[PDB]
Amino acid sequence: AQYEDGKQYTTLEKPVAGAPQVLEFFSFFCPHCYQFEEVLHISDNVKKKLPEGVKMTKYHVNFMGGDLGKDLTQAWAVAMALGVEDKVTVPLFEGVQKTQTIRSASDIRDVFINAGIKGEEYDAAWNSFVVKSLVAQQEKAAADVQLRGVPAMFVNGKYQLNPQGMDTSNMDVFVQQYADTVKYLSEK
Repeated sequence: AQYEDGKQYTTLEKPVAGAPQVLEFFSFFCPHCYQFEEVLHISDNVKKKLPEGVKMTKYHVNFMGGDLGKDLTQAWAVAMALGVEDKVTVPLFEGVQKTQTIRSASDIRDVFINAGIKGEEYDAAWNSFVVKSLVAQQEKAAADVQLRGVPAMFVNGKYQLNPQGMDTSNMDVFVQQYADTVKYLSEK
């Protein structure tokens, strides 16, 4: 065919019931994720081609960067709870991978303060039970698909994007191919 299992995507041996429609996993420690965010704007181009009435979900993962990786999953929970994903994503990526100025929970917090979230508001979120289960949700979704790698995208809890099987000579063509595959899978 044109789209083939094992080529632009793989199928889960054990599908996940009730999973979010488009589920993306990343780490601020993940080099391809940096690219996906900063250079390729993958999430955004997928969105642009998705049928509407479709929800997009993105979660952080623990298995990179040890202790700080976990801090980062909790901070992403804070970002989701406060609705400030779009203000912290770039400085978190660059603070971890570019300038390497994020070395502790306190430095992560600095990024939020500098993004304009108030200390009181961050620390209250950071410590809230609404942030605890949000962390729990992130871990559970990753657990459900036995996730050992990022970046990763899952469609309807059954299909997994396979970027290794797509053109990389041209970055724009890679993105469109990636986004069209998500759309195809979503209509499946």
